[PDB]
Formats: sequence, structure tokens, C-alpha cells
Amino acid sequence: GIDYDKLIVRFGSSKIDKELINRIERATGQRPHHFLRRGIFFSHRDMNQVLDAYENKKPFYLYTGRGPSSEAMHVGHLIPFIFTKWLQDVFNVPLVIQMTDDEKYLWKDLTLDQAYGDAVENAKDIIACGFDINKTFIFSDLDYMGMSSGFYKNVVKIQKHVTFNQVKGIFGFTDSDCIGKISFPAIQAAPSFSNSFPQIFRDRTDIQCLIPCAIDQDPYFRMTRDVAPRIGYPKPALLHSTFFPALQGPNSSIFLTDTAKQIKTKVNKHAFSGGRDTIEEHRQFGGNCDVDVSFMYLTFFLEDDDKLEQIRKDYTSGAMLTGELKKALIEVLQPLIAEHQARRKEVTDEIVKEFMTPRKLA
Amino acid sequence: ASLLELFNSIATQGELVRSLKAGNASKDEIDSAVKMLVSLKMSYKAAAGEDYKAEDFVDPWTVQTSSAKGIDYDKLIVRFGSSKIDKELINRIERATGQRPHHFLRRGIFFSHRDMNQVLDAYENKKPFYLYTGRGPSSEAMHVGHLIPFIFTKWLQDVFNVPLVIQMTDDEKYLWKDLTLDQAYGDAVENAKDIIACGFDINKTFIFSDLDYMGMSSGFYKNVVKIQKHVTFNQVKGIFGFTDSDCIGKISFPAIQAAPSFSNSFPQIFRDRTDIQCLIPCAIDQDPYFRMTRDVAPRIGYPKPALLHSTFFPALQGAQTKMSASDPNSSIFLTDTAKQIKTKVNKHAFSGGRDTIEEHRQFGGNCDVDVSFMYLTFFLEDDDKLEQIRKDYTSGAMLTGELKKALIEVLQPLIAEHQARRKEVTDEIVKEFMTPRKLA
Ligand SMILES: Nc1ncnc2c1ncn2[C@@H]1O[C@H](COP(=O)(O)OC(=O)[C@@H](N)Cc2c[nH]c3ccccc23)[C@@H](O)[C@H]1O
Repeated sequence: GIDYDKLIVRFGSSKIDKELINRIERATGQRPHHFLRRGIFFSHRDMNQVLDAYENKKPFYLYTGRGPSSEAMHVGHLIPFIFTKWLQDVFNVPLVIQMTDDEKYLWKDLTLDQAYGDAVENAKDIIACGFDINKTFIFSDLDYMGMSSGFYKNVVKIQKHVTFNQVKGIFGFTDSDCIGKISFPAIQAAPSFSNSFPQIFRDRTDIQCLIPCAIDQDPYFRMTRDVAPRIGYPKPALLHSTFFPALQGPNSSIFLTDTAKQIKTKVNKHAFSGGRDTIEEHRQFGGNCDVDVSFMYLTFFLEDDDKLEQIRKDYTSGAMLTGELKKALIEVLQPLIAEHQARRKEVTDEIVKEFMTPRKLA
Repeated sequence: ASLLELFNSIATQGELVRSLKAGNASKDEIDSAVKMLVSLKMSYKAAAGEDYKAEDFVDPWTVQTSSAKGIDYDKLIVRFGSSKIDKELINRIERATGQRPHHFLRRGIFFSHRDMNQVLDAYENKKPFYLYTGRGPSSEAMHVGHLIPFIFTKWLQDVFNVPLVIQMTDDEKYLWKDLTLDQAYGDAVENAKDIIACGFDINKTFIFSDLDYMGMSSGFYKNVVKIQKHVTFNQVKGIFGFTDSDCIGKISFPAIQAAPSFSNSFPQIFRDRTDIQCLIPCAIDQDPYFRMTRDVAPRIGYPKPALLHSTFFPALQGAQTKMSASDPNSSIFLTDTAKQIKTKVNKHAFSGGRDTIEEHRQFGGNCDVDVSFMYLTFFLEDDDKLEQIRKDYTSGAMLTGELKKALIEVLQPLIAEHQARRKEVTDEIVKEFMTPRKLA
């Protein structure tokens, strides 16, 4: 499939090797998450710096976000949230999650209230991922900007040190775009600096930030990292993941709303197959796990490394047929999604409100 | 002697350093100018005993014309597409306030407007309206020219008895100049004292700094974002002359100056109401921001702000440019002493009189290019006396020195009284003016 080792060279990032993974295990005392064991999160920037601080009792915080969608969230979207939740638990650090409602308002046909409405709704799905309410701040840009003595100030600092020419290349803007889009990159970068959240870190500016993201986003975070020293702040560290495969690449992906029945259908009739044409060729040459979306999905959601390896072998040999594989996946997805919907149902307005209230995170 | 020559050079270099600090010069440029000032003063301390004792272009940053008579304001009205203030509008304001039209209105200083009749309609129908004006902070760089908008705004507040919001654009200063946020905010708080000293009613006036208020308002940023969606980069390149090499902060700044035009940007003052009419007093060089704001308003469901535009108080050197702290010897500062005011008028105010007293007696003076006379039209409140001075100077009966002496007698008390009032502005009063809260 995709040659991720080349993307590392292309972007200039660092490969997450076994020694780093072992160091993470020693620092936390926890077994490394399966995304690390399987190369899902394979690249980074300054992770050793983060561990240097952590090992010396100098904590950091996590930062991630989400563009509020009209309840159009699929299993692929779970990846960074699942990893961020794991990072939060094993390092036991605070986390800030930005809901870019102002971004959606600027890019989509929505009123400011509708954009905000989508953000609060999406927040429920994020809360359903299990983040600890005592250490997690989920904020709406539209709301938080007007109730922070540090966020806007950081936005302006960034705005002063980034030119249109710079963002034009990185984000592909043209002078036909509204000024709101042009300066937005500063708002997405501001959360990377601790003094943007006074209610959490007060006036401290030395608390390193760690951002889990997709490798193809490295160019975007490069802007934030380059501006950091220019404004006297530490650069945020990054952890890069691979690309979540499209079902093939309403039926282009499996949504967190889909029912058990819908999940079955999606996998059996739409999930791309890496097996052979006829059962004759398959029992001989076997199936290819590098392109079979059904198996790739398993590498992300099946936690048992042993069962996953067994399924791989039998699918590559021919002993196991595509239909058998797709059923193994369905047995993994149905409960995964069912449990998410169940937890989402428990998210009360009182809960979402608390998560969204700027407050100290003991 | 040569010792005098040294003294003058230090004064000149000092005036230069002051203008640089007031303009957009970088810290390095300023530092280099200072090193010379310092070096030039060290040489004086030696060669002496003591140390040393002391076509028309109009946009938000520049006012330029080659005409000694200044900007052609009627033409500017056509170019900007605004409306001339006629006798009937003035008479209507008089009937609505029961007050004599301010002399700025009577003499065509505030000569242009946008929707003033909409404002009067609302007022006469018992509907509320609020005033909004602003200032780009700069440590004691405020000159007499700055009094035009502020004196008039205070007059409007008095005769209409309406609330007022004054924006101190410290973020604008931070984006365009070389300074820290604390410095920028500091200048906002200082200039605020100059403003308050104009006499604004503390029960109806809210003065806010962008840097500080943006982070404590449930409505300001939301309006900024709404505005930002309806203005393209191309549009601001055409209106303000921005380029692709400008920082993104400068490019979106226009939305910040537009936001105060909408009442719900101030929830602590007007709650959630979005129908409060807004009137914006300013010199016409600020119109670009609001012509843009007016086109955006209906797209986001708000009323268009009305405007009242004033002409420019000219630079001492002549009406070719406006008075500006950025230009050497161009301004008469609110911090100047009586002696300084006197010296600036006599030594720098461009004269429309003849070269010789003989020629002056024979041909008289030209009030259309004489800076001292122009200044009188702004501050000499007595119309008949203004007219008498005009006739006498024009006939040659009055000499330039007499004309300048009359102006000096007007400017000294004007500024001295301001300083007297600024001296009474305590840190508690400034903090109260800048505290968001309901306005009586
Ligand atoms: N020579 C002159 N003669 C007469 N009036 C003059 C002269 N020079 C300046 N002005 C007027 O003074 C006010 C403040 O000037 P600023 O350049 O600080 O102004 C600025 O830098 C703006 N970004 C601040 C601002 C924000 N919101 C506003 C709303 C209305 C007016 C101004 C603002 C203005 O009314 C300006 O027109």
C-alpha cells in the first residue's frame, strides 16, 4: 500500500522506532497501545523532548480538535480520539479539544447559531469516547474567545507573525476568499500554547503541548511550530498516524449512527476486497491484506494481536475466504459502534456543559 | 555661535526621534536615531558646560494633495459617495435638540454624512441610538487635530443625551508597529485619559481596548467573525491597499473596527438588542472602514451605521497634508506648554500673507492657504470676530503677526484647560470608564 516511510522523508518527520515505544512504556508503566504496536501512529516530532520533560516531573498537555459536522461522523474519525484518550490516561495529563464552529461558519452555509449547534452536538460524540471530565476542556471557539484573557492575545501574536503569502501556500487560499478564512490559521494554532487557557494553566507559557494527528497534516502544523519560537513559546510536539482507508477507495463509510444491520450490509456489500476473483484463485494465491479494507479495518479495531495475526495468515494462504473475514470485522464493529451509541445516550446537557466550562483541571 | 548650531541640531534630531516613535518606524530605526541624539548631546555637554535644555489622496493613513488650499472636499464626497450636509439637515438637528448648531456644523468642518436623517427619524420617534468613535493609541502623540472628532462627539452626546462607545485599537497598533501587547495596552489606557479629559459623561461612556475587551465579551468576537465572512481579501486590497506580503492580522483587522457598529457587540450595555441605531463621528479618512461596514450590515441582518464626517485639521507647514504626529513639526500636541504653542505657531504655521509688510498693505493676505486662519475657523467660537479677522487679513489691514497672536490666544487656553482636566483623571476614573457595565 502507501509507502509511509517515504512520507517521513518527504515531510522531514521522525520514525517512531522500537526504542521510543519502549521508552514510552517505561515512562508510563503501561503496555503501548495497539496503534503504536502496529505502526498506526508511526511518526513524530519532538516526542523525546516530551518524554524528557515527563520523566523529570515536567508535565505537558494534549491538544486535538474537530470540525463540527452535521452528525456525519464515521469510525475513521474515532482514530485520533481513541489514541488521544489513551495518551491522556497513561500519562495522566490535561487535554483541550477545540470545536472549530467559527471555522464551519466561515466555510459552510450555516448561521452562527447553527454552527454552534453542530459543535455542541459533535461534543457529545467526543465525550462518548470516554475522556475524563476532570481533565478535559472541550471548547467552542465562538464561546471561549469571549471568555479568555489569554486566547485572543495569542491569536493576535500569531496573526502578526504570519503573512498571507505563507498561508496561501500551506492552505491554498486565494484573494477571493473572505478575510475570515485567511486569518483562521491563527485560531487553530493558538490552542498549542498553554497561556491561551488561563483558567487551566494560568500564566505559564512553558508547558509543552502534544498533538496527535495524521501525517498529511504535518505541513499545516509546521506553521504553528515555525511561529512558536518567534513569539517566545515552545514548539508543540506531534504524533503522526497513517490514513484510515475508505470503504472502497451514504455507503462511502460506516457512520457512528449506523445500526447493527446497516453495519453488516456496508461491510459485506461495500467493503473493498483484497481476495481473489474466484474461490479457485483465492484458495491458491490467497488474499492481499495490504489492500483489503476489511482486514485494514481490523488492524485498527481488533485489539487481540494474536487473533489478528491468525486472521492475516489464513487470509493470505486461502484457508479463510473474504466472506469469513468480513464477518470477523462485523463482529468487531457492531459492538464497537453499539457501545459508542450507548455512551452517547448517557451524555446529558449537564455533562456537555461541564466539559465546555473553562475551569481548572485538577 | 557654533554652540547654538549644536543646540539646534539636537532639537531637530529630538523632533525627528519623537515623530519616528509616533509613526510606524521599527525599534531598530528608532534606536539608531537615538544613538545620534545621545551622541549629539554628549558633544554639547563637552563643547559647553550644561547638558542640554529644551490627485487628492485620502485613506486611513494618508491625506495628501498638491493644492495649498487643501483637499477638495466636495469632490471627495462624490468619490466616496457620501452626502453633503446642507442647511436643511442642520436646521433639522437644531429643531430636534433645541440647541444652537455646533460651529463645526455651521462652518462646514463636519460637512458630510451617511443616513443622518435615519438617525434623526429614530430620535424624533423616541427610538434610541448610540455614538461610536475611536482612537489608535500612541503615547501622548495626540494633537489638537484629534480634538475635532472628540469635541464634536461630546457635543453630540450632550445635545442628544445618548450612550457612547470609544474603541481604543491597541491590537491595530500591535499589528502595525513594533511593540509588545502590554505596551500597546498601556498606550490604550494612557490615551484614554486624554479622551476622558474632553469631558465625556462617565455615566454614558464606555471606553474599551480591543485586546482586553475581546476576551470578555459574549458578542464582540461573534460579530467580528460574521463581518469577516462577508469581506474578501481582494476587497480589502482595493479599499485599504493591503498586499500579499501583509500579515494576516492586518488583512482581517477591518472587521474589528466595523464590529462596534452593531449594538449586540456590547451585551453589557444593550443586552441582546440588535436594532439600536449607530452614529459614527470621524474625520473622513476613516470612511473606507465604514463604507465597507454599511455594505456588510444587511448581509448579516443589522442596521447600517450612520456617519458624520469632518475635514482635516491641516499640518503646520500647510494644507497639503493633515496634522500628524508622524511628521516633524507638523503638530501642536495636547502636552505642549504655552511657550511651545507660541513658538510653533510663529515659527512653523505657513503664512498666506505677503512677503513684505509693504506688499501686504497693498495686496493683503490669502486666508485660503493661511494655516493660522484655517486653525481659527476650527477653534475661534465667535463667528463675527472670525469674519472680521478674515476681512481685515484679506485687505491687509491685519498683519500676519497680529493674526498669529489671535490664534495663539485661542490655542493656549484650549490646551491649558485640557491639561488641567487631564490632571484630574485618576486611575479609578479611567478604570471605571473602561469597565463594561450598563450605562445610565
Ligand atoms: N489632522 C486631523 N484632523 C482631524 N481629524 C483627524 C486628524 N487626524 C486624525 N483625525 C481623526 O482623529 C480620530 C483618531 O485618529 P486615529 O488615526 O488614531 O484613528 C485610528 O487609527 C482608527 N483605527 C481608530 C478607530 C477605531 N474605530 C473608529 C471609529 C471612528 C473613528 C476612528 C476609529 C479619527 O476620528 C480620525 O479621523
